[PDB]
Amino acid sequence: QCVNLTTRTQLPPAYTNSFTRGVYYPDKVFRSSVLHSTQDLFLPFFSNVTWFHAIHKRFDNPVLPFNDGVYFASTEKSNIIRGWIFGTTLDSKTQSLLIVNNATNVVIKVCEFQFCNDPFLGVYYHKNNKSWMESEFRVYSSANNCTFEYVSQPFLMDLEGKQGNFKNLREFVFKNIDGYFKIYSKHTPINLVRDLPQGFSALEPLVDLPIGINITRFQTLLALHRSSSGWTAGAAAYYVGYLQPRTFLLKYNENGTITDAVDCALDPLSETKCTLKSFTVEKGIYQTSNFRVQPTESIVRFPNITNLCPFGEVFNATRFASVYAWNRKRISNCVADYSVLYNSASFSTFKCYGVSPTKLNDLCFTNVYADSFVIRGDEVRQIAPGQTGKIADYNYKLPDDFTGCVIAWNSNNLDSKVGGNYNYLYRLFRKSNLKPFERDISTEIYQAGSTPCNGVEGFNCYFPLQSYGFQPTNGVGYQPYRVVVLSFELLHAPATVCGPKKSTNLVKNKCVNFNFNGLTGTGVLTESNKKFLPFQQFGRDIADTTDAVRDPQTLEILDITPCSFGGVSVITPGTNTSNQVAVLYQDVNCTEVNVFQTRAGCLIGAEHVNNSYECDIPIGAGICASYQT
Amino acid sequence: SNNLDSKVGGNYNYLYRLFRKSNLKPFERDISTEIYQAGSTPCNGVEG
Amino acid sequence: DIVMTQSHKFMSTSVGHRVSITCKASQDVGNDVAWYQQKPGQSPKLLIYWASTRHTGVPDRFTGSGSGTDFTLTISNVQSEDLADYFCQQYNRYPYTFGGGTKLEIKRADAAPTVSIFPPSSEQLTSGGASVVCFLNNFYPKDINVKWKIDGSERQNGVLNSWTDQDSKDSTYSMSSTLTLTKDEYERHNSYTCEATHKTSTSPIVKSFNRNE
Amino acid sequence: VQLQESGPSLVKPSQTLSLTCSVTGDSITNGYWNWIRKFPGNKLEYMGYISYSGSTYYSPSLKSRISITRDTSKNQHYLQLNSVTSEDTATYYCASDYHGSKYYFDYWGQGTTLTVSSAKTTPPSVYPLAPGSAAQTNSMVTLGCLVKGYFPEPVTVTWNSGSLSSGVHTFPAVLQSDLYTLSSSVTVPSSTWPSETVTCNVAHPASSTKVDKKIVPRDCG
Repeated sequence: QCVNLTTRTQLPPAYTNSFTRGVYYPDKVFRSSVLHSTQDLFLPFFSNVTWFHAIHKRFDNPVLPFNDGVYFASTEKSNIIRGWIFGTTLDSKTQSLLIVNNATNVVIKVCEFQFCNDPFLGVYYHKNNKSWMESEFRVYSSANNCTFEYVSQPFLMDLEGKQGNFKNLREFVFKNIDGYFKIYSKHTPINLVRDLPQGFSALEPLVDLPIGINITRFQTLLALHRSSSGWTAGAAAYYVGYLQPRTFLLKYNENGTITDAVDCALDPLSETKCTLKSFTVEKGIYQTSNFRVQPTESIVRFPNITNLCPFGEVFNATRFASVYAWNRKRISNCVADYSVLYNSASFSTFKCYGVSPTKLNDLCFTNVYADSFVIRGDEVRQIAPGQTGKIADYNYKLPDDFTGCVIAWNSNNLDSKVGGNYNYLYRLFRKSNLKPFERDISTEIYQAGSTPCNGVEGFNCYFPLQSYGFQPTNGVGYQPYRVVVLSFELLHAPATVCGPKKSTNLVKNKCVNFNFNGLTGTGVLTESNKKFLPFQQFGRDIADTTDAVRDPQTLEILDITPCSFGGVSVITPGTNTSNQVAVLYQDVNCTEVNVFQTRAGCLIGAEHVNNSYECDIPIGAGICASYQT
Repeated sequence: SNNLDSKVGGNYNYLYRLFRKSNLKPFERDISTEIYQAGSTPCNGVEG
Repeated sequence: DIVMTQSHKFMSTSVGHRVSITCKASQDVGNDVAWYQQKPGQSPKLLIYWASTRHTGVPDRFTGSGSGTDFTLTISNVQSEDLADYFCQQYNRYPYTFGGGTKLEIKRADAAPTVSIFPPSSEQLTSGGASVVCFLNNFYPKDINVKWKIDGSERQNGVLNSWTDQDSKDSTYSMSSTLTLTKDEYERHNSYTCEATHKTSTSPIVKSFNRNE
Repeated sequence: VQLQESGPSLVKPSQTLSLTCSVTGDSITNGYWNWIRKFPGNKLEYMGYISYSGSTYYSPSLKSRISITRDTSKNQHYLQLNSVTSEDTATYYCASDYHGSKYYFDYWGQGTTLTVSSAKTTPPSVYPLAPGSAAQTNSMVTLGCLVKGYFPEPVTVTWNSGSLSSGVHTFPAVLQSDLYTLSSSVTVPSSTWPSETVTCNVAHPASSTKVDKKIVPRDCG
């Protein structure tokens, strides 16, 4: 339960190469004398795997993931590796798939196991008359809520701790396909010391149990043998690899056994075998794949610098509306400049709820409403959500999910007119609380206490509708203030006002993603000498394809060329002759990808010789390749 | 089974899952009692 | 309603370090970020309004910025008088309630707690009363849990908890918990154990006494 | 701008509550002045708001049991609560919410404590405590005394008339439904007891009752 081992010696993290291993049957379909291809979670060839041992100086049991493919190839000498541990989090919170082996049966239980930091098995009492008997069981602590149990056939496992070179090889592939856990097994005798044989081995399915759990991490159950923290293991080594959904070509004999497999996505010589569907490829040039340049960045040079919003009729208008019967205006399809007001340092209160005004230049919205009225000096704090006053309780209440702006500035020299300004009214009393975006034009007498007013004024009875009034000889709290209340929202319409940083440029000589006014895709811009008309924004060729655009800010004409693409050809020799490669990337130079440029494309792998010979393998433009000394 | 599974005070030993993030696969079961995403809006851990 | 999810509710910094209190809002707030400072034994005070300008009278060591949903208060060179509970206030709707609170603490050395158990005196047993009070003082920090054990069972009803703040002499804490019982409720029990759990070791302090003496 | 809270120490139930918050430096003519109370245990509660018109709205928990008035000539505002009970026992505070000169001003006062309960003036009962002989051995010996059933808070709780300071820890009262309690202790080393005189000194000036329970092995000669 809490027993840990301290007999682990530090080793450098080396790796092991896999030449032609990691091929199993994708299904239960009998195929004979055919060359068919399949695509499933197989091991890619010429890859590097991890380095773990299960011996008496290295004893490792890490926590490795499961979703990135699991390839378990291990050599066994003294029967140390017994089973495997699967599960989501490997604790009591989620389910776990536990496979144990007590040298009599392969016990598979699906319960809520609680594992420790290093599960193992105990083979102890090796002083005298040992006979390799099991002593302890330290896999898990407890289990509850079991759902499945599988008992295999009984057998006799030799628990003798033999040393020396390995004589057995066991390969396993674990995966989960919609809850059905499939286990592949293959056993073949080998003769090596440390590494794995660089040959071929086809794995066969053994069991298929409908577990139905999610597996994200997995471990490996090991044993201990020595002739509670000082015990050592026997002689074993396991290498864990990752599977990738690649294309593999399988060869079937008359008996249906897979004899050879070639990974298609490894080298261009292997791409010819999967295209022609033949393991024996003669001398010639064949199509292998298709080349495509991957873009790096993605800029959107869609909007221009014109079409500014006329904010002079909203902030500096001649007359606003009332605070209880206001008229909401819609302003869209323009560019609202809000940075010249925050940096002016002349506003009394410049705040914006939802999005800060420093972030409004880099934030997109659908539209923006307007709500302009004239308030007093003490009513600046009243136009705010979650507040009170003569406006927030009687005239206009802001909602909790407010995404607009509260803009305030001193307008003592603006609202001062000859004879006074009495064109604005406000409510002073109300019978109940307010609602968000609610108007009120009633003139009913408010009743404060239990005494009725009977429609006339008196004790705690006043008229709700009052008029504004200000004097220049008053204090700060009685000055008129012009305020503009905004309202941002998101609709099904696209964004019309965001603010494109008041400046736009154009990047050329690079295949990247672009989003223009009449073309969206990947391309690389080059210099040109064309002259566009002042109303045109983009140009097309005779093929009705946009290949020339215009900068919306700079008066320059730059044509856009799309990124290079085309088929990939190779020059392949005979199967029993050589395995050299010469990749030919068509419709591209030798810079965007034995270097020689042709009219068909860049050829990498062939040395340019000035001497002329007979054309063996044709390429194009009078250039051919051959195999000479 | 009203006269078979009931008891004094009510039997609260039977539970069921009402909402889930995704639909269940064919022949799939789960005994987890943790809080997951209910519908289009996730709970993000605790219920909220 | 927008609830400010506080990332830290209890921080232990020293004099001269930087205090980082992050209140991640569930929705977009913008200028709807308010910082209050409530000193122990004093009144609260608005410190940072709208995440742009500090209050008049606040020195230049208190500042803050942020946008969207990520807001972090920046307190550089925190002195000894800055030990207070910081709240993140929202202006969504009424009432004007406060959040959880982030209390700062001067980082000192930890100490083992001492739990004392007092049996009832002869004056209460003659009249018919009983009193079992478990004191706990001279410990650090204040995140020390005290569990009641009445004959092996935990009792929470009738327990009067009383916690104290950080002392100004040696930066220690103290707490106490009493239980009002009678003469018939005192002799019916036989086991009574008050323990304390600290972060220095997994072994708690064992303290108990026999009811029958 | 500096505020100041004031009020009585104890308030009898079924009466009219009275509070006074004076605003110095600026007369109350523009802005908003609130009343925020705080329960003992770091829990604040917002009751209601008062507008410039005079009509006030409150929380649904206190519909017609709270009245807020103001006066522009005395530069202060009052708070009145009708039909008080044990739920109104909190630490009240006053604040100022107004704008001006492109700044957000929010000034607070000191604070006042008003304790309302159904219990009348009850004299305290001091019981000195002593550790028994059937306890677990320890290097530290603690002395203490428990006082329960008194009203109101706060009181003067010390040890040896303030001359004792070795391990003296004074705990505040616990908010119950009717009355309050006390808690105090003194931690001394094992070489100090019983060479030093330890006396439980708990005073109650509201009812003119002062009981000093010295630790004496009763009865003596």
